[PDB]
Amino acid sequence: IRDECCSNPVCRVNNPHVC
Repeated sequence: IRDECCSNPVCRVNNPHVC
């Protein structure tokens, strides 16, 4: 529980469901 990259469209675009 630390999905900081969720608030980043660059992270969530490459990650499958990290949020």
